[PDB]
Amino acid sequence: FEISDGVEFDLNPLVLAISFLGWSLPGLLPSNIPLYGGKGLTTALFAEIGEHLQTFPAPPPIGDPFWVILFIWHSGLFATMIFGTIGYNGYGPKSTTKY
Amino acid sequence: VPQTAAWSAKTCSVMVISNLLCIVAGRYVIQVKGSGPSLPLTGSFSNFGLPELLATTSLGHIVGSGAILGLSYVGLLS
Amino acid sequence: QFVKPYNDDPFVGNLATPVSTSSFTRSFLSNLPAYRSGLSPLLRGLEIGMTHGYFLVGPFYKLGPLRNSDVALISGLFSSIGLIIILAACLAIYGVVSFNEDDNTDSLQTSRGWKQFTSGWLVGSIGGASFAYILISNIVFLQTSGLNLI
Amino acid sequence: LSMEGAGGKVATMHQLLLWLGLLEVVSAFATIQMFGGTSSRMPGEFGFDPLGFGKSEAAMKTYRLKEVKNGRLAMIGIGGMVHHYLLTGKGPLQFLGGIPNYKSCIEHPASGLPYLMKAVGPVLPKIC
Amino acid sequence: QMAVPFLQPPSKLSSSMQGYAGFDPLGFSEKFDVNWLREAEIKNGRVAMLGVVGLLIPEFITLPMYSAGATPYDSAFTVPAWALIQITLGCGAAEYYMHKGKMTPDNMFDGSRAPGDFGWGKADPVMATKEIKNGRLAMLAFGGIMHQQLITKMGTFAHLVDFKPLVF
Amino acid sequence: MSPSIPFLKKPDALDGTAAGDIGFDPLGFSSLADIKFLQEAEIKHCRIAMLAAAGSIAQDIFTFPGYSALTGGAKMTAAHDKLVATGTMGQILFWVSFAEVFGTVALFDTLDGKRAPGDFKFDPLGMGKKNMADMQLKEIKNGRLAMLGIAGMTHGYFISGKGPLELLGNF
Ligand code: CLA
Ligand code: KC2
Ligand SMILES: CC1=C(C#C/C(C)=C/C=C/C(C)=C/C=C/C=C(C)/C=C/C=C(\C)C#CC2=C(C)C[C@@H](O)CC2(C)C)C(C)(C)C[C@H](O)C1
Ligand SMILES: CC1=C(C#C/C(C)=C/C=C/C(C)=C/C=C/C=C(C)/C=C/C=C(\C)C#CC2=C(C)C[C@@H](O)CC2(C)C)C(C)(C)C[C@H](O)C1
Ligand SMILES: CC1=C(C#C/C(C)=C/C=C/C(C)=C/C=C/C=C(C)/C=C/C=C(C)/C=C/C2=C(C)CCCC2(C)C)C(C)(C)C[C@H](O)C1
Ligand SMILES: CC1=CCCC(C)(C)[C@H]1/C=C/C(C)=C/C=C/C(C)=C/C=C/C=C(C)/C=C/C=C(C)/C=C/C1=C(C)CCCC1(C)C
Ligand SMILES: CC1=CCCC(C)(C)[C@H]1/C=C/C(C)=C/C=C/C(C)=C/C=C/C=C(C)/C=C/C=C(C)/C=C/C1=C(C)CCCC1(C)C
Repeated sequence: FEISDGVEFDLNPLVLAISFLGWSLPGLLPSNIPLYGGKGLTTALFAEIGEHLQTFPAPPPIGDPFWVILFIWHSGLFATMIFGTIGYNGYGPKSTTKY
Repeated sequence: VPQTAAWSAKTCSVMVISNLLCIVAGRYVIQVKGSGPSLPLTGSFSNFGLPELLATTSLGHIVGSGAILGLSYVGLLS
Repeated sequence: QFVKPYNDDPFVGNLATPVSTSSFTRSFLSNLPAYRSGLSPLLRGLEIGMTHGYFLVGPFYKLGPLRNSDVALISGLFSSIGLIIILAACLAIYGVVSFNEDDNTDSLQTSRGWKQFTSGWLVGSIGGASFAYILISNIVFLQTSGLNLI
Repeated sequence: LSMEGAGGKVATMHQLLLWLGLLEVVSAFATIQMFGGTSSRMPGEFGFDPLGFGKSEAAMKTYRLKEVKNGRLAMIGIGGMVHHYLLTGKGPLQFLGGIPNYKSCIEHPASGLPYLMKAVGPVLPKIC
Repeated sequence: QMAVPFLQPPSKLSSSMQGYAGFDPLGFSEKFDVNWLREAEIKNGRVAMLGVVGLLIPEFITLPMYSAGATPYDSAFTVPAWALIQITLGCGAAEYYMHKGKMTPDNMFDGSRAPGDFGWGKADPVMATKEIKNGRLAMLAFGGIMHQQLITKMGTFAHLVDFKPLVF
Repeated sequence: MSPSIPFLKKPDALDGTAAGDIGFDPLGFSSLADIKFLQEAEIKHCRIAMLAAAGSIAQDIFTFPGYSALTGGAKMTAAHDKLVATGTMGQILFWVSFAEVFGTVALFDTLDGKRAPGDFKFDPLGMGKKNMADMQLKEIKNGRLAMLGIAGMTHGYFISGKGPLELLGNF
């Protein structure tokens, strides 16, 4: 895989796995606030996914915690993904540039 | 409203430990040292200057205040 | 590192970037009908028109003047056919004006090549519009955009 | 298909479509390869010959001609059968039996493509 | 023999080091100073051994000047925090005096000092393996005992005479 | 060219050396992803699905003491639910994750090419020393069959509410 004309890029999915875990394991930190229920961010997202799969065709109504939980979780996940790819490719084992 | 406990041995211990932790860390993390003497210490603490001491104690006070308030919030300190 | 001169030519009005010169980009562009190798200009036009006349029926079907009527789908197909004819006319006039009669062996940049391309595009577009019309008229999920499952 | 709804018990036609559609997507890849010239597969060759009737090339040719001829005949015949059934509500063997069929026409449910019989009565004669 | 046989051997580690089983699956020794890691391991093990003993013995004997909590672990919160901060300061004095002021990775092992060697006694390889194995076991056991006392809210020996489930 | 599909051409990525390689890849996921990564994923699925199918059948036959009291007669995914509250599934998840950390390291090695996919060196009884190729082919075959088997068991349970063997006993 070439990220550009002649520049190669590893595209390791283990980076994706590690970033996902790095954001999700902290997300387990529970909160008693109504949005999370009693649970953490990742667990609340799983619970909402199941709850709104039970009612499949109908979308989670505006004001449901699902949208806020989804947005926050994916914001953090994408941030961790960017940081993880930066670390693996610039600070990793085969980087050339001193970053 | 959160709980902020009154001064106690626990608060003093938290503050002292935060200051000591930040002093040691400042030994490891402060890149440039100023130009002057050093407080009278040998070994690892052989370039500890007064400005570095003051900076580490300032950060230690910030961290101690934060930890005290947060532990009172979660109820652990109080 | 990732952005470089185009074709190692620093003075051409282009830059080699991930969007412009990545492996995925090159594979996708080289496998699209406009660039795939071996296709005749007619087959390129066939595939492209098939793909385009399909999406055309929907906007007309679901937002046209007769969209709240019982003839919405037929009206939509008809309006797609009209637009396809107009665009085929555009293609034909562009071909006759731009390409002179010299023979470059059907390279899609020739009079004959562009004539074949426009003929194939017309046929494929009308066929794709008709296929979309059939599928919409026969499948409820497409007539309701999924609001049959509600 | 009327019984194969979301709140339905049977899935006959959907099962048939599922399996034949797997077969058909694989055959689509095969015919793409044949069309591009990358593959040496010949038209209609799926490698299905358990009894080895067409192993011999001359036998393969005679059998290919027989298959295409009978396929054309069946293509005509099945269309005839379907249209006879739409007109008279009769299967092939019945329609064969009754000749003045339009006298003994049997009832038949709607096709599922009702508009295609629009002109049968207004424009066309409706001898029934 | 290698602890994890489906993973590349750790090159930094060696048999000469006490308690070498080839167990660096995640490659900490490749990213950090191995002398630092060894010294930290020995110190953590020593503190954890003393901590297991200090979690078990208070259940039986309580000092006169102090009041015992439900568990020895809770006694930490019950006792004056002046005591805890003074323990911290005494440990700091001990660290400074032991390391002769050489408390930082860049200077800690200067003078060709074996990790964990404070000059208290001579170093024997078998005794060192004993020490490190006991320290690792005591680290894990301190984790277990501390969490048992934390959750159960009962002393360890009482909880071994009862064996209630740990639930939260 | 492909043995599995006589009329389709052999997949380019599949060399035919790998266990269970009969040139079955009509859609072309081999080109999309590294073949070693896909092989590791396939073997992981094989093993977890084998355990899941054997567990479904064995849970139908017998239930460990005390687990029946906690579960309250629930079966298959219902049992999962009942036990999530207890934290049993929590222990299973924690320890499987702990194993999967070293699995992640092993997959780093595999993608680097140092390790063969699915090779954890776990042969305590040495049953695979004699005929490794035959054992690997058996693993892949039984794993595919067990993936489809657990799929069938779970979906029959979703349909009827019965268990793998209970449905066979009565419909
Ligand atoms: C073990 C010690 C300890 C403990 C137990 C706690 C515990 C706590 N701290 Mg913390 N704290 C500590 C140490 C500790 N602290 C230390 C050492 C410091 C010094 C640095 C602080 C400084 C600190 C501050 C300054 C504050 C807390 C607060 C809190 C409490 C609420 C935080 C919360 O849930 O916000 C959750 C909040 C969010 C998830 C929302 C954050 C979004 C903000 C509003 C905007 C940020 C957006 C940013 C600009 C853009 C994003 C980045 C971009 C690059 C994408 C929480 C009980 C807060 C508090 O007391 O509130 C009542 C508080 O304000 N702490
Ligand atoms: C790490 C070990 C350690 C060392 C090396 C050490 C050295 C010295 C020195 C040497 C220069 C002096 C002069 C001194 C003096 C006092 N120590 Mg101290 N001390 C250590 C440990 C503890 C603990 C655990 C406690 C404690 C206490 C007191 C009290 C309080 C008396 C009171 O109750 O009024 C006084 C006056 C107790 C306390 O603060 O109780 C509220 C208490 O529990 N100390 N201590
Ligand atoms: C390939 C293969 C194998 C195979 C095989 C198989 C399974 C082969 C199957 C072959 C079949 C099923 C052939 C069927 C042909 C039917 C025709 C020509 C029908 C014509 C109907 C007409 C004209 C009509 C009509 C009519 C009309 C219009 C209206 C009606 O009212 C009246 C009427 C009926 C007259 C085997 C197993 C040997 C193994 C080998 O190794 C591989
Ligand atoms: C690693 C290793 C070792 C090992 C090991 C181990 C523990 C190996 C374990 C292997 C296992 C558990 C293999 C399980 C295979 C299960 C299959 C194929 C299930 C098929 C189900 C089907 C077809 C079905 C079905 C069904 C469906 C769909 C619907 C139902 O209504 C009906 C029905 C039930 C019929 C040991 C410890 C020996 C050491 C050694 O040194 C190496
Ligand atoms: C299942 C289903 C349905 C269905 C259906 C089906 C299966 C419908 C099938 C329809 C078919 C097979 C129609 C065939 C028509 C063939 C014709 C007109 C041939 C003319 C040949 C000629 C003129 C040959 C001439 C010949 C030539 C060329 C050359 C010289 C010789 C000569 C004899 C002259 C529906 C529609 C009811 C809908 C329902 O919801 C679902
Ligand atoms: C870029 C991106 C990001 C997020 C994901 C996402 C998937 C949305 C993706 C975008 C995807 C897009 C833009 C997909 C659009 C797909 C389109 C327009 C597909 C069109 C398909 C066309 C089809 C079948 C046409 C079928 C036509 C047929 C038989 C015609 C047959 C016929 C012909 C040609 C002539 C004679 C008559 C007859 C026989 C009927
Ligand atoms: C109460 C109090 C008072 C004053 C100080 C402070 C405020 C900090 C506070 C003190 C807090 C303390 C002492 C906290 C210490 C926590 C500890 C020691 C926690 C320990 C956790 C242990 C854990 C996870 C162990 C997990 C180990 C695992 C899986 C091992 C796995 C395995 C490995 C590695 C190899 C062999 C096979 C096996 C067994 C599968």
